[PDB]
Amino acid sequence: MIIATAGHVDHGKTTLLQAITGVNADRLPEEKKRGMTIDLGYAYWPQPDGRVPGFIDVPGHEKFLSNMLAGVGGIDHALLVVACDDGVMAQTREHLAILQLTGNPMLTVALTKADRVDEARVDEVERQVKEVLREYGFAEAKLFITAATEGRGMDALREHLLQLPEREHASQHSFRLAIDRAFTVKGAGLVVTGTALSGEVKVGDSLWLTGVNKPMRVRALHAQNQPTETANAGQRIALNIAGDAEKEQINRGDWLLADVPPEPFTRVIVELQTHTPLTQWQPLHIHHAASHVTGRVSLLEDNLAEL
Amino acid sequence: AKKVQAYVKLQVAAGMANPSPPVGPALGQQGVNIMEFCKAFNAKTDSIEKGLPIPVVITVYADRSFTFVTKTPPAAVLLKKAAGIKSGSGKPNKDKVGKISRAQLQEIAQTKAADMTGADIEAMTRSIEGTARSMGLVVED
Amino acid sequence: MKVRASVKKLCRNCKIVKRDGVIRVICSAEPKHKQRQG
RNA sequence: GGAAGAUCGUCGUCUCCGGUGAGGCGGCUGGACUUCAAAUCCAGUUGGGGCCGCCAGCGGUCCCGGGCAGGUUCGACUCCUGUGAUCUUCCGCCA
RNA sequence: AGCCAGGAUGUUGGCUUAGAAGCAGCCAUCAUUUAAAGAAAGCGUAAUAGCUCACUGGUCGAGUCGGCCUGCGCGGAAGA
Ligand SMILES: Nc1nc2c(ncn2[C@@H]2O[C@H](COP(=O)(O)OP(=O)(O)NP(=O)(O)O)[C@@H](O)[C@H]2O)c(=O)[nH]1
Ligand SMILES: [Mg+2]
Ligand SMILES: [Zn+2]
Repeated sequence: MIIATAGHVDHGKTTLLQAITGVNADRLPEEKKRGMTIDLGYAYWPQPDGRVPGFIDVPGHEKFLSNMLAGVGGIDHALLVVACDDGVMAQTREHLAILQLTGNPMLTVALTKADRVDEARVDEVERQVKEVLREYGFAEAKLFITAATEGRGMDALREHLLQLPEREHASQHSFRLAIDRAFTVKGAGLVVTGTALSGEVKVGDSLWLTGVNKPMRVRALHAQNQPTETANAGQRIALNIAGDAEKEQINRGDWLLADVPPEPFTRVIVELQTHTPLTQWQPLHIHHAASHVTGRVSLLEDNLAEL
Repeated sequence: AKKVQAYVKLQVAAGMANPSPPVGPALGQQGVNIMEFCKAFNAKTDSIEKGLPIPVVITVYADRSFTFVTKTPPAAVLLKKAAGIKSGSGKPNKDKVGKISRAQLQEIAQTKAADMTGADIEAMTRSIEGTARSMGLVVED
Repeated sequence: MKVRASVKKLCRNCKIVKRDGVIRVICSAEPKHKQRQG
């Protein structure tokens, strides 16, 4: 039950994650030095039940957005934290628009700073969120008002957490993995961690690393802080792989997949959904899961476009 | 339609609807619809000839539009295009720009006579001609 | 404020005033014109 | 990835420039051009784009071009904010 | 002298056009509506808005405007 946390910066998203999981999202000294979530951090909630829900905390900053885009690949569920103090923030509305465009099956709104505000502000912000959901075309959403420092809404949140589907995947799909963080551990090589879009993998499997264009044997893997001999799509996957590839050629947003791709294409057609119409042949940022690109859009019939 | 707010007699040539480089935002600073300065802007434009820089009165209000009335073509350029010689001097005593006769400008100016001040027709006549003679042209007398 | 020995009027709002026996110039709208001891 | 920095013309280097873009310098391609050179200029680096007739293998349309976008501002390569890109240095990459 | 009000229109005015429109200037060096209206004496601004002023009215009620000769004083005038 992977739930990625998103929302405007410093509205308690880390406090919520320490409340549920107690994981320390910080890894780099700088984010420790600066106290903000400058870049993505992960939490996991292991249970006797044997499922481990995945938690991805992300910066709400636009310059840092390229990393959040690295984290939005493969989400099963999205939780947008909203502090009750100011209500929904503009960054939050931006993230909501980005989820509506990405076609995320469901999302939860979690209201924070509830203890500091009077209950009247609680109901008011609750109304405002329920109105905004209709604005974005959102269907079901379960609003939870909680002071995460107090643990107020935890029990109400639990039922929802168990409700969240894990995506099933058909056995017949070409294996596809989105690389995220490549960091060697002193033991056993590279171990690169990334979300698996489709397929299963095992240590004996050979993979094909894109952008380095090399086959790579899997040394080992951890499903979600859960070492195992095999890994299925729909979770973040630490993946330890061998092969001639080295970190200098490795890049975030490189694909690991079963068979050599035909070489990348610049031109592409895309269906458009937009809050307002785009204009022909104009420069813009293309943002894909773990991929930054710059390109010019062109208009074809109506909500059809050429990148 | 309401008390004084915006209007002054100023505009560019009638061929440029909502000019951007001399003006652009400056015309949109208040609440008149831009359409008045493009679509209704051509009303007096092609009514006579394209690109007559007639100043127009537009008292911008918050209450939809303001009455359109592009009135008096400026005398300065009118004494260029009507005389036919666009060139001049700017050196009134030091050179004589040229010469026209009473028959042209004194007849031309009467179209503005309803708006122009004067005690009699000739009060306007010498008033324009004292300006026109001071344009460096020595009109026939 | 400047102690220059010739404090000629500079703007219409400048006006001479004798304070503590020394004359001053104060241009109400334009502080820079303020002068001393003409 | 992050912080900060340099650069991103219209052939390159520089002076730049807020009044409408220009100039100094340079390499090369030739013409005027000599026995070759050298020099002088001229001519030129012709740029791209959505779209068009197209494969026309090209050529036009209109539009644009100081990387691109945005705002001033009355007017921007000119101011500035961004945006990336390349580039410099440094912070850490902890299943 | 205050107080209360005005202090135009053809005025983005010929050249010279970022734009100089009373507001460097080419040149404004007219005249006219009436009280004159400076094709403008200040500022505002790219120049117009904006306010002013000269200037022409109204309230007010007895003295008032700006110079010349001037005699005497003030600043300029800091050392052990
Ligand atoms: N009163 C109250 N304050 C809270 C609560 N939870 C968090 N906060 C406030 O939020 C601060 C911590 O915010 P944090 O969780 O680090 O922010 P973040 O949204 O995860 N950062 P990023 O958006 O970059 O990922 C605390 O200092 C605290 O003041 C709460 O339950 N009650
Ligand atoms: Mg955080
Ligand atoms: Zn003065």
